[PDB]
Amino acid sequence: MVNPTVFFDIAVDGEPLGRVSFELFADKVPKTAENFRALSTGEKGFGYKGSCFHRIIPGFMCQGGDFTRHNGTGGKSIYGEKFEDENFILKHTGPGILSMANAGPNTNGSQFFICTAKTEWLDGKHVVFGKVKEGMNIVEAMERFGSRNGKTSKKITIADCGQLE
Ligand SMILES: NC(=O)C1CCCCC1
Repeated sequence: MVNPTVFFDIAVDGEPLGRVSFELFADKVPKTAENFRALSTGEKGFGYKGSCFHRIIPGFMCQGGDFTRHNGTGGKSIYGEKFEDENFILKHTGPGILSMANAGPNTNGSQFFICTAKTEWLDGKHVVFGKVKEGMNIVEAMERFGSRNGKTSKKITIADCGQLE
């Protein structure tokens, strides 16, 4: 029926900041949207709750989802360690776009990023699968703890997450 909505409750050094919610585009990328949905509810017995945004670059993006190595080298999908690029129907049009991190063709896992600018050079290379719905102000707040090389000045965590609606 209706595209799912998920939330993240963000904290900064363990202090609550606020909530970001996302629309996931199951109508266009059902397999990639499902992966992110189920990681967010934790229903397969693993997922995003307690993980961090390990790399944040102001004027670029906030990246997270590495719940096995905590640093951009780990993570796994609900389909296996890696899965294929589903399609590239949606493009990186500006701030708020949710897209899959990868290390080569057909290597999607659990890592994702939230754009904070237009990143058109990733079109056709990273699968876009959602967008921030509410709390873009919380994303901009998070983004101020990043740096040019992406190291964060305070620890940015998903204190809680799950499905709304
Ligand atoms: N190689 C990657 O997955 C990165 C692409 C640029 C945005 C952060 C994820």
